[PDB]
Amino acid sequence: LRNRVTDRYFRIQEVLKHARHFRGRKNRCYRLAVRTVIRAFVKCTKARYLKKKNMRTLWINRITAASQEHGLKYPALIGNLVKCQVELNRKVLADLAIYEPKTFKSLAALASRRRHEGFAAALGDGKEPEGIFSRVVQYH
Amino acid sequence: GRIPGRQWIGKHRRPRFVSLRAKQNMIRRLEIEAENHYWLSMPYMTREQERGHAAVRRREAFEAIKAAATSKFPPHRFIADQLDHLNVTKKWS
Amino acid sequence: TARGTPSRFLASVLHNGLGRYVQQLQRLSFSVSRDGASSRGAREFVEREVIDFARRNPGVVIYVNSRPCCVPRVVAEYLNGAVREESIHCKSVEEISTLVQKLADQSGLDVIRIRKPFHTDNPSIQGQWHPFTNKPTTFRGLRPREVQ
Amino acid sequence: NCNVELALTSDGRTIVCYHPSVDIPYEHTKPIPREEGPMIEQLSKMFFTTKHRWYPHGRYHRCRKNLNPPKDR
Amino acid sequence: GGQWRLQQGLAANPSGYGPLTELPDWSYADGRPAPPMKGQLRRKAERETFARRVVLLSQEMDAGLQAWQLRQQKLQEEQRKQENA
Amino acid sequence: SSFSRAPQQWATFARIWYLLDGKMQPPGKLAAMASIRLQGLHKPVYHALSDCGDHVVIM
Amino acid sequence: GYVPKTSLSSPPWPEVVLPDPVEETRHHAEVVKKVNEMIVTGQYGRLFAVVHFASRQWKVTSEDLILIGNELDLACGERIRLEKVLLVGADNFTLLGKPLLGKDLVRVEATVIEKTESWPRIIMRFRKRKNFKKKRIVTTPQTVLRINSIEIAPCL
Amino acid sequence: KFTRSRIPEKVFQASPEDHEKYGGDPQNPHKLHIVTRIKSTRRRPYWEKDIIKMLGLEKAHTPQVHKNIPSVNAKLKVVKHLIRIKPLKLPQGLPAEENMSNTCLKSTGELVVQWHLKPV
Repeated sequence: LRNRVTDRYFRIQEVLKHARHFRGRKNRCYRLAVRTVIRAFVKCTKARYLKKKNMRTLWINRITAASQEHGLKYPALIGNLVKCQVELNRKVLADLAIYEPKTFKSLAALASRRRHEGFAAALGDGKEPEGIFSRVVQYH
Repeated sequence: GRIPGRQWIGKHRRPRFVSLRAKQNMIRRLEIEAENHYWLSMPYMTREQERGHAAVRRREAFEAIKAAATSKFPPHRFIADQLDHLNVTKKWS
Repeated sequence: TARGTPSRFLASVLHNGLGRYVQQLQRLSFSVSRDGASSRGAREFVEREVIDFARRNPGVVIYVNSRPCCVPRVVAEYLNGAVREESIHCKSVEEISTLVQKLADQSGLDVIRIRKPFHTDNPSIQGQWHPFTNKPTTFRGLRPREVQ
Repeated sequence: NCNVELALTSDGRTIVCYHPSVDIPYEHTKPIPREEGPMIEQLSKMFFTTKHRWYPHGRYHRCRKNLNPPKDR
Repeated sequence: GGQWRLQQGLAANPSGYGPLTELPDWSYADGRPAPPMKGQLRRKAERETFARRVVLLSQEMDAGLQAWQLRQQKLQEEQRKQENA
Repeated sequence: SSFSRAPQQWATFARIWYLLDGKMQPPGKLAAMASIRLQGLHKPVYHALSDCGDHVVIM
Repeated sequence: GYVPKTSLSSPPWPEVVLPDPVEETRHHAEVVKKVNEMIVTGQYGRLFAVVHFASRQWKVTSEDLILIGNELDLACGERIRLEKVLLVGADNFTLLGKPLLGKDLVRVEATVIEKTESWPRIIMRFRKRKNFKKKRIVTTPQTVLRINSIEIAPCL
Repeated sequence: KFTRSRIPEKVFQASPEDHEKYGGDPQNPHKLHIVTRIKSTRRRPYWEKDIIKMLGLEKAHTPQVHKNIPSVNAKLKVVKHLIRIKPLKLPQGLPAEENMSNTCLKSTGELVVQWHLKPV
């Protein structure tokens, strides 16, 4: 047995240290543990995409809850903070909804105001003055 | 309520219907398509005027390709690599 | 994975940039072998950069020894008493100098998962939300179907 | 609810919102007034939950619970 | 909401060009400007190469037109001169 | 703001009772309002595991 | 033109009439004068600010921490003036910009505390029945900032 | 058999209703196209994958400037359902060497050679 592998304990414990919190003989026996630990690492690397996706639908749920509380909806709040060139993202808005609700009150009121201006400026088509908050900022 | 073979292959298939989503999506791709049809209609040079207007730039670009193919040859070999490797027995006295 | 690994919230050590910044690394212990091949690059660092490094940032005290029991090494000790021990086995001078600045650049806190990318301790100014922030009051505090 | 005073500064590159905190009026306020199975029914109906939340659980499950977890904020 | 952005001449994606990508994110408290961001260096260089190509193409187009006018005028000079003697 | 830790948390998470008259109404608009309020989807504190749902009394 | 009041004549959302621009600019002048006269006298408490740093916006209160997934090429402890402030709020007013508040109005300053690696992040690919199995470990660079000042100028 | 498709000539002869709607002038036609790819070439025949590589449009939603000559017109016409063609407008002059660093492409198709970002 001119040279046989002596360094094998350490392969097995590379793999078995990521399996100690498992259930059943997958926490202790190597063939079973190999399968499940590879399966664990694969789930980790697809769960990065699912973590970003989960975070954004949680933000949409919270902002919807706060703006449904202030009369608006989610589309009215977002698609009217767009039209004022207010570029907050969802994370900021959901944090504002929880921790600073007079500022969310201000945002929901501004969004509804700009909504009614963006219809009443669009209800009287033809030449008029434009609305107050329908005035854009050009960058040149 | 079963579809006989596989759902979307065969003689008998599960029916698929057109949402207003699908009609709107297809109609707006048609609008983009139509503007493309418009702008491909006013060509600047006529087909005789372009004959040769950039032969020089194509020939120089191909000479770059051609001389980029032939300038291929093994790398230079130096001494300092060899003796740089004598350094792997180096110490402090 | 992350379910397997410990996890900690984000922190400083002791309000580390509020009043003044404190260089959080105390010690380093290079242990470079005289006649040893694995410490080759480490020895070059000691002749080349470690005086410049020790003069660049004086908050650290630096010990250069000979003959470790296993592997040439840096022993970084921080002001929360943590020890990070890195092996500089078979490394060139570039990699060692980046690792030593890596050690200086950090705080003693572990390199386990940080649960949040942010840490506020006074999070809320206009008052945190409770179900009675925006709800309107009644008259005489009555509830629905309350007679008088 | 919303009672805020919204404005632009004159140039129109900011939006200033004025929102004071409105206190609750005094009139809108009241004066202060001065076995094991049947166990799980009584607790469930006290706390409005299903029975399953109060059934105990194994040593193995109680042995994965972290008892020095990180706090924050 | 990026159809409204396209109508107004803003970009559909506000993280494209705008103040929120092409201003610098930070500066020293003393007032010294930052090193330029490596994304912004990359994007300015993309913009460089694009404008270089537009200039090259425009020169090739109009040089082709002028060369065709020269071919026609020299042909007509030869037409008028071969109708002599 | 400026509550103590336990009362600020107690104010935030503790549950509310909502009456909801059901006369002449369809059972699905009642169900849609009541389902949103039973899950906790009317709170900006909403998390799936938070167990933040409220009480609904449909008469 | 006149329509009797039936079910579907006037749509169910409420009718609000936009005020004329003259008294509305009078109103805006009154509001801006109130808010600026608060700012000149310090009638506010502590401030928060939504700030568009590295690629994503943070809600930043003074005296706190922000972890940023890149190496910022700044020596440790070094002060920074976080430009691109895009909301600044207090207990009794806010100021949001379109999209950015001016640099002449809000100063937000931070420091760089620490410049770490992250934890090792495992990237495993696996395709089955195909002997396809790859593993990578990525340690990302991270820098932690501490935000010191949110100071507001009364230039409205 | 599905094959290549000759598009009839009459499709690319615009009417005056076009010239009112779009902003073109049939007299004095424009310099260059800005072409965007908006539709992947997967699930498309190999000749359209070839022409997308030849036009340099590989990355979706990336503008590419192409000459308004007939030859580029023919390559574009085969792949006109994958792309978007806008005229390259020049409001000012084309960028001289001085400002050719400090340029911009505007979404309306036009290239403005002075890149500011300040309030006006």
